[PDB]
Amino acid sequence: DCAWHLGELVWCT
Amino acid sequence: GPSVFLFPPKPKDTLMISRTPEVTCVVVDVSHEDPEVKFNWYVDGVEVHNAKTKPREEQYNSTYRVVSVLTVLHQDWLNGKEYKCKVSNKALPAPIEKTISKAKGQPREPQVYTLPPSREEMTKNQVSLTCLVKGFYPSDIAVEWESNGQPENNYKTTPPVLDSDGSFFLASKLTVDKSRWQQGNVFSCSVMHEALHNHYTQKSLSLS
Amino acid sequence: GPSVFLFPPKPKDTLEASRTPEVTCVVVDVSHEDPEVKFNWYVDGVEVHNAKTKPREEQYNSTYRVVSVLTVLHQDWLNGKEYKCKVSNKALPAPIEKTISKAKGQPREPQVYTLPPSREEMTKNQVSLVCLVKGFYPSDIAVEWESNGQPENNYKTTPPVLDSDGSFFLYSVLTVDKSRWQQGNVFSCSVMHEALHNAYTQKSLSL
Ligand SMILES: *[C@@H]1O[C@H](CO[C@@H]2O[C@@H](C)[C@@H](O)[C@@H](O)[C@@H]2O)[C@@H](O[C@@H]2O[C@H](CO)[C@@H](O[C@@H]3O[C@H](CO[C@H]4O[C@H](CO)[C@@H](O)[C@H](O)[C@@H]4O[C@@H]4O[C@H](CO)[C@@H](O[C@@H]5O[C@H](CO)[C@H](O)[C@H](O)[C@H]5O)[C@H](O)[C@H]4NC(C)=O)[C@@H](O)[C@H](O[C@H]4O[C@H](CO)[C@@H](O)[C@H](O)[C@@H]4O)[C@@H]3O)[C@H](O)[C@H]2NC(C)=O)[C@H](O)[C@H]1NC(C)=O
Ligand SMILES: *[C@@H]1O[C@H](CO[C@@H]2O[C@@H](C)[C@@H](O)[C@@H](O)[C@@H]2O)[C@@H](O[C@@H]2O[C@H](CO)[C@@H](O[C@@H]3O[C@H](CO[C@H]4O[C@H](CO)[C@@H](O)[C@H](O)[C@@H]4O[C@@H]4O[C@H](CO)[C@@H](O[C@@H]5O[C@H](CO)[C@H](O)[C@H](O)[C@H]5O)[C@H](O)[C@H]4NC(C)=O)[C@@H](O)[C@H](O[C@H]4O[C@H](CO)[C@@H](O)[C@H](O)[C@@H]4O)[C@@H]3O)[C@H](O)[C@H]2NC(C)=O)[C@H](O)[C@H]1NC(C)=O
Repeated sequence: DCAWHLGELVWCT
Repeated sequence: GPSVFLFPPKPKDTLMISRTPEVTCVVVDVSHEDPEVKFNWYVDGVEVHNAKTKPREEQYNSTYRVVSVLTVLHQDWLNGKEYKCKVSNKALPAPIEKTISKAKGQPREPQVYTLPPSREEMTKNQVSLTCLVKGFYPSDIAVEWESNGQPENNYKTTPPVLDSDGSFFLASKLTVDKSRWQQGNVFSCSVMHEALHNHYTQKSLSLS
Repeated sequence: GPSVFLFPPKPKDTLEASRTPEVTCVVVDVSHEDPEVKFNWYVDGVEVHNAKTKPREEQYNSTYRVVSVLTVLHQDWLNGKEYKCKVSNKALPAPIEKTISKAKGQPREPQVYTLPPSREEMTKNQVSLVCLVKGFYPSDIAVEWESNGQPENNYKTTPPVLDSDGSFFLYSVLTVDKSRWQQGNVFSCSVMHEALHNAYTQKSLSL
């Protein structure tokens, strides 16, 4: 799973 | 003589895989007579070679400012590696060394809690939405607000405060027109921190 | 040469009739060969003679620390009077002057709002009770907590933050055992500020 912030990629585990 | 200042990456840059974190060795008071500066870089004692020098900048006070930038990996920084910049210049009896790194200590996950306005604020033209972020270590963090995918920019955030259990807390206050709060609009607190799942959590808040 | 620092009185001291507010003039790096420091105080350019010198104090880094303390009146400080400390010493080419006073600009009354713990916090051992203090100027303030006449000490308060309307705000957070909150106890947030009625207000919070 992945986190996004205002469209931009944050991090994925 | 010349003096050195060494700065960490921006929290956001170390936390967002799509951004590029860098450490910055800034050398001020560089003389016109001897402007040549040599930089050595070390990551945990081991020398690296991928540093790049930014263009020289002449200052209003007759000195040069020379700046060397070292790109770093996210996880090296987050794993707490130490970055040393060594500066040599003719007008300097001996080279100057400076070391920086993440704050030492086990990282703790921030607890993120959104809080509606007081019933007492409801008289006023504008209302306060509060994001309480407590129990995080180290103090490196980013807090932003949004609504319907769009950044809400009318907020302010306290600097991190050291708590009695050794972690940090802060609060972020977003001020909206009361009418927008009444209109059922959902607001979101975005928190970025190393010890969160995927470096990111979001907490929402709307008229109850 | 010596260096000088001039400190304002404590917010609480200026705001409580019973306490005694003072301006403090500190001289550091006073030499062993010339320890004598002359102080001259002025209040709005008018020299006053009621300052009292503190005991001279050895710093053990080759220098003395010499302090002069001038008591001030509540209203004088609040009405924005300016305080000047002039320091003279043999190791100064020229006397050093410092001036301090209240921050300038129309005082604004703080809005005090108390915020209950989040439903999500209610699973933890302890909960956070929040006191949002906004809309105030100047930033000179004090915040305290209590319950049933007794002081609750387990809190932290952020420093004042400048807001987009030129006023200041802060948050104070009291952490209590969940049980104490659950069982219906009243907790109170006490705020002192020159622009409050009677320089004081209190807001309360309970389940
Ligand atoms: C001749 O003039 C020069 C330059 O002066 C400038 O212009 C003149 C006309 C005046 O207006 C000056 O006021 C101007 O600054 C003088 O150079 C100055 O010397 C000072 C000391 O000698 C030095 O003070 C130290 O500042 C530290 C903080 O510096 C910050 O913030 C200031 C302003 O707050 C800013 O101007 C600085 O450039 C610096 O900014 C940071 O830079 C870094 C690196 O670029 C940024 O980090 C990077 O950011 C990028 C993105 O851009 C990316 O994200 C990277 O990942 C990241 O690495 C960072 O974001 C910037 N931050 C900000 C807020 O802007 C203090 O911390 C430090 O204090 C420490 O040490 C002290 C002892 O000296 C202690 O007291 C203290 O406790 C601390 O430990 C210093 O005070 C000035 O910064 C410096 N100015 C510049 C521009 O270099 C020079 O002195 C003078 N010479 C003579 C002979 O008169
Ligand atoms: C020899 O040593 C001395 C003493 O140092 C101590 O001992 C040595 C051996 C070491 O162990 C040190 O670590 C010890 O501190 C050295 O003296 C120091 O010199 C510094 C600069 O030369 C000077 O820096 C300036 O500090 C200002 C803030 O000082 C505050 O806070 C510090 C701690 O943060 C504290 O130590 C100071 O005493 C002072 O504390 C305040 O005292 C006032 C007055 O008493 C209090 O106000 C009163 O409170 C009472 C209640 O008790 C009452 O209510 C009154 O009404 C009220 O007025 C106040 O509450 C105290 N505050 C706090 C937080 O505790 C800075 O503001 C200043 O910065 C400004 O200027 C800079 C440029 O110079 C700017 O960069 C900056 O941005 C600012 O504009 C300076 O940083 C140290 O204070 C000073 N320390 C002491 C104890 O005097 C000496 O240098 C050394 N000599 C040599 C040759 O090495």
